[PDB]
Parts: sequence; C-alpha cells; structure tokens
Amino acid sequence: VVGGTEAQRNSWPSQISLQYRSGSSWAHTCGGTLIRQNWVMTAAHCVDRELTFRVVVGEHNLNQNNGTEQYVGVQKIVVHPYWNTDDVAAGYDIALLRLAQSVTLNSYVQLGVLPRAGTILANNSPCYITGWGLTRTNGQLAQTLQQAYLPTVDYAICSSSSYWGSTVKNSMVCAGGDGVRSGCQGDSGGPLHCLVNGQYAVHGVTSFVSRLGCNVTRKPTVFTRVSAYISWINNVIASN
Amino acid sequence: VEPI
Ligand SMILES: [Ca+2]
Repeated sequence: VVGGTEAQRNSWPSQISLQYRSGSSWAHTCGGTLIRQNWVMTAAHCVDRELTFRVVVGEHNLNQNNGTEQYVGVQKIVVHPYWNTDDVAAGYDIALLRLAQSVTLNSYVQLGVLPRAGTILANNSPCYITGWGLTRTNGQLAQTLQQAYLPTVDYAICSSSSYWGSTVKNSMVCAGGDGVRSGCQGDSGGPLHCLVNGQYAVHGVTSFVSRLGCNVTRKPTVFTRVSAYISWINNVIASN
Repeated sequence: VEPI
C-alpha cells in the first residue's frame, strides 16, 4: 500500500496473508479475505504458480510474533474457469482456497461481509485498501498491515480515455488514482473494504495497477468486483 | 497492466 497508515490490529479481522514456501521459510506474496471458517477469497493470479501455499490469519506484523496468528495449509485451489493468465485485463481474477482446517474466530479473526449480487457503488464511495504490499513503487513490503483511504471511481469515468480506457471492464471496481495512494505489489488478492449502510463490506479483490508504477495520477488501482461473482462463489462453496 |  503506497501512502497508507498503519492499521489498528483489530480493525480488519478478515484480512489474511497468503504465503508460499521459499527454501526453509515462508514469504508473503498476496492478501486474501476469510469468507468462511475454511475458505479464503483471493486473486487467481496469486495462485498461478506451482508453489506450496499457506494462509495466516490474525496477522499484524509479518516479522514478529503478535500472539494472535493461526497458520493453516491450503487443501484445494479453485480458480475462476474463465481466468486466463496471459490476459489479466480480461477480468475473472478471483480464486477460492479451501483451507486444511477451519480457523477459530475471535477479535482478530472474523469473516468478511460480501455485498449482495450486482451491487454497484456510487462514484466516490468511501473505501479502504489494506495489505502488506510495497510501500513505494519498486520499494519493499511493509512489516505491519497498512491501510489507505481510496474512494471509488465509477465505471464511466474509469473507462474514459484519460483513465484506464478499454482496459477496465464492468466486472471491475476502480478506486484511488490521486497519485499518492494506491495498492502495490504484495497487496493483490486482498480486500477493498467499502462502507455501505453503516457496515464495511468487501467489494473488491485487488488485481492490478499501471505499468508506469503503483501510485499514478488517473490510474486508479483496479479490483475484481466481488458482487459480479456471488453466484459463482456460493456455487463453489456449496459443492466443495 | 501490472498484476500486484
Ligand atoms: Ca506476526
């Protein structure tokens, strides 16, 4: 997260760290949202590699014992059937991970609330991005969870030529684009939490940024729109 | 585009 502030440790309890085994240690690679006690929602591009993944819930500082973490293996990865690794701009950047054990819920570990199917937010809706991603373009990962305020940019504006043009589709949400705040590498897969009717719901799964850099004026961070996939997500969980 |  570029331009973020450190999040309080109990503010976004659905946030997960998705990590892969690297030699004798584990490295953070993407974020995710806990949506059932044994299911996590993340981006399909985060699980493309043939790597061993684990999920960390209740995490705050990646490099220190917080005393609240739970570590769980991934048993099954279900990527959207239309996802195509060579065309991220085509959309469908979403995946569901079935965990090996159910986690225990508490103040630091809660389920993320999903919007109703088809819901679109009005332009400039108040949302926050969270993650341990790079804090500057070509910089380093954050040790502690960061958050940044990133108001939505509706489809009509976001798909205009000075923004993202035809690269953005109606199955995506744009947020930010002020040149100061944005998601960056390592935030992918994580949530975009938006306030609707007094409750924070997860409307986006972080997907991509510009080739010019993370925080670029008029190139808002682009997320998969969760509300476009509610039928698919429910269909997966019900049969697995 | 850059996946992040
Ligand atoms: Ca920790």
